[PDB]
Amino acid sequence: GIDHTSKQHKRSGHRTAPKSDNVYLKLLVKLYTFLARRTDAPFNKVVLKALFLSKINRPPVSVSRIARALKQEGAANKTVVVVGTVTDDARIFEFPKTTVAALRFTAGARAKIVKAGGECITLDQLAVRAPKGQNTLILRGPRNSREAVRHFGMGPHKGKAPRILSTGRKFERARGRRRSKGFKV
Amino acid sequence: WRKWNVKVNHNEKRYATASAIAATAVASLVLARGHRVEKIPEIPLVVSTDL
Amino acid sequence: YAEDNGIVKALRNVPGVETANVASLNLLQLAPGAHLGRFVIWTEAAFTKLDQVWGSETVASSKVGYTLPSHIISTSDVTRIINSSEIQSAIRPAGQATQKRTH
Amino acid sequence: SRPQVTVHSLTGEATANALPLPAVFSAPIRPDIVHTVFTSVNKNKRQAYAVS
Amino acid sequence: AKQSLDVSSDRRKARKAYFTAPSSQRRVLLSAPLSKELRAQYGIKALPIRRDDEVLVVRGSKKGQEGKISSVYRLKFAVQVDKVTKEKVNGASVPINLHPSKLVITKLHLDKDRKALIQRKGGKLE
Amino acid sequence: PSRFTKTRKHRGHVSAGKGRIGKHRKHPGGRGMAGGQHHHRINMDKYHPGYFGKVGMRYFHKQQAHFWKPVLNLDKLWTLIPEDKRDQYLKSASKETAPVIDTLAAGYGKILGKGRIPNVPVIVKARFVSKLAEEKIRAAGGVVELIA
RNA sequence: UAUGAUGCCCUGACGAGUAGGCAGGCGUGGAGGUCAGUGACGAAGCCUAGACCGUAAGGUCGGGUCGAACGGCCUCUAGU
RNA sequence: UGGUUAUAUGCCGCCCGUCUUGAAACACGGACCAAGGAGUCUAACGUCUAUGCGAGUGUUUGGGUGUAAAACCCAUACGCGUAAUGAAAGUGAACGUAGGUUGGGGCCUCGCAAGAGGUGCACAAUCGACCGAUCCUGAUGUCUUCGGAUGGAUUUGAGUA
RNA sequence: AUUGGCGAGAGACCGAUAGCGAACAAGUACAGUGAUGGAAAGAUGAAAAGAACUUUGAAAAGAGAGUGAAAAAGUACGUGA
Repeated sequence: GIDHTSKQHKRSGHRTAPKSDNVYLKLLVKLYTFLARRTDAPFNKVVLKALFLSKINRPPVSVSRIARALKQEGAANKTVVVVGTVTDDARIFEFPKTTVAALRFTAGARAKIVKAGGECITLDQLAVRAPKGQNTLILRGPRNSREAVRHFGMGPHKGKAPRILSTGRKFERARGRRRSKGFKV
Repeated sequence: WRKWNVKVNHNEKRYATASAIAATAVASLVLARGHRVEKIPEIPLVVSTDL
Repeated sequence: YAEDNGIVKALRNVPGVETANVASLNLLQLAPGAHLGRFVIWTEAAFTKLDQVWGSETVASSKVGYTLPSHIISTSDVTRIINSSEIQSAIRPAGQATQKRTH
Repeated sequence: SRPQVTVHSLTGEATANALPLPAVFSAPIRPDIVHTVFTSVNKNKRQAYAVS
Repeated sequence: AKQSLDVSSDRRKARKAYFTAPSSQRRVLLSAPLSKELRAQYGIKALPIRRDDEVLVVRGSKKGQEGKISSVYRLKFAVQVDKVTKEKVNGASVPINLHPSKLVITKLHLDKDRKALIQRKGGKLE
Repeated sequence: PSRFTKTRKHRGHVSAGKGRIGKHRKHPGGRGMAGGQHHHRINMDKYHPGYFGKVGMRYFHKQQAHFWKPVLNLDKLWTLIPEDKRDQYLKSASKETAPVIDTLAAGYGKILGKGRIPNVPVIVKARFVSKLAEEKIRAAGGVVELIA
């Protein structure tokens, strides 16, 4: 008859295994569980968390943000790591030489990075080249700039894009949106 | 008007045909689906063109 | 086969055997019941034409806008990557497999 | 360095002619994608059934 | 495998075309094979049955009894050989129905249409 | 599908997921959008601000062909050049070999400026530009030609 | 080498519950693969204060009746 | 010995289902048995997952083909997306290593370690900058009423960054 | 374009309280002045070989005998809850 201070049998809320049945991703998880358990360095327990993450929480990371992180001072020799895809960006033209490691590289990013003299690295080869993650970075793409995240928190006076199908005039710009028609907001 | 037929993305259909062709390589998978090929020559088995 | 010259009529009566062009390669014939693996008896012309059809780094595509899928991992063996040279230098020394019961 | 599969003649008798693997066999073997695509591709032959 | 779009592998259609075939095709469904002696004699595997052939049984509880047909009984898909009988307990004799695909023909009954029928199918007759 | 559905897990329970007290019934709040200015006003105010009332000038017989105007930032503007020619054109940035870009045949009705094209002078052919756009193209050295 | 790493093992805390939510499994009719599965030297079904397994849905067997088809597993599906 | 089952004895145990604050009810259904028998399918969508590509994406309206109602391939357009804002005419996103500061995973350097310092993605807060609208300012020139440069404002958008 | 007519081909359809109201002499039998309403009802056995004959009884049937692999298959017929 124990007094309950907190909730009983509460799942921790994180993931301990990816829900995906990609067998090769189960091999990368099976590698980084070993490396997280035994190398006891911080860089390894972060990539293990990142392989657990879903599709939404793995946003694609453009090659231009890689160019920013390399223009960032001191990182000009590091090997940038992106768990998740790395997509092309035509807006940069100059691009440095250093090495990028990721899960998936879109064909534009492969041609671009190999074109500048870099190297696309699947994460097992980085585990070979860096067990403790020597001299590395991690980038993360923008999570809450989705389409859907524009719509959360919708209420009065909060300004978060009401859920609507067809826009323009005549579709929710009447009473409730302007001062002249009844009230505003 | 039940949804009888089902679309697949074309590239994912191509992905599955590529993976299946890659699966008719090394004969662990081949012996995993019946296929009494316990004594065959080296796999994949390529007969000459006269057939 | 690659180039049909009466082969399909030859094998279409003997039961269980299904023929295919390299241009077709149906998924329903290559993984029945969604189980990978078939006993595929290629022919030589079909093998070189397979090289033409599905592309590589050498020839380009033969399907408009296509290249092969890519690996997210270089080597399908894991323990070879675990053991080989570099990782065991960074690994702390192991424990027992199953722990001693204390108390 | 492809594994060089030897062409075989019709009476056994492995001909010494060797041919490279065409790198379609180095494609990733994903059993789950083959599974899901087999489900949705195997559905595409159904005739409709209905009560009056 | 079925190649034409004219004939149906539907099971209901086959049994419906069988059990309700009219008698004119029931002369064709009741074909019977020939003996080895006759296909060395005439050079043909099977013919439709007729009431005066001399025939021999190759399957069943009458295996080995030979005889002449009395009558072909096309309602019951049957053929009543005269020698094959089953006596009833009140002393009578009742002909046992046989199916003519299980028989073997020994001696035919050629008139014209059996003659021309053999001529149409590769005859070499005597 | 239906082997995975939750009524297949709800067999045996009397209310089948719908409670005993407020029974699952036909349409307890009316059909459809009914009552938006009434008992559902608290759903039309918040999550739908603006649904009731007229606003604009009515526009009889609109055609979207009169409004076909797909924009294009200055910062794409090189996908319109073929990529194998692109390195030829970025190298040796000079006049008399300035590239010609037709925005129209690519389907771009108006150029908009967004920022920092490279410094290669490029002839750009378009229907409409903005004030910041032609100034950046002119600062790069190339010119703009209005076509129709 | 010789077996499952969605395993094996150690430690601790805790375990009522209608409406309701979620997860893990059992069962039914049909589809693909598979066990070169069972089967008229007797399938399936039916009866059985006979026996074994699982916490339970359920499974398995022995006996009697019976007379033709049917089951396990990886998957699909619903008029379950 | 043990299991099952019937009977015996001690103690306990009111008919289930349902509305209901409350049922064993003098509340309602139920004599019994078998078989049937109730949150499905679709159009359009929200959140979250899984997959493929990814500044793109969607072969399947249609054509080529065929071991032919499957499979395989494909040119066009077209849908959504990459650009917002206004009633509309229209206009339309880098002052500045696409900014400042604070807090930030990780990385690097020193340190035996503890800690010190640099760098700081995602994300939060906040100050600014840019785009559209509105209210103003309104110059060089002017088809002499046009044109709007510049600079602002407790304004404003479902924006850029 | 086509749930009608004719002639075809097929199904991850239903399997006889389902599928059309109708797998059978089904718009049938029957009800109703009438317009109209509108059922139920499949399977002995491979083959009727569907029980010669004896005996009790007024007879139906019984009990033997017999058929048939089997009448715990006898037309009140597959199994039979």
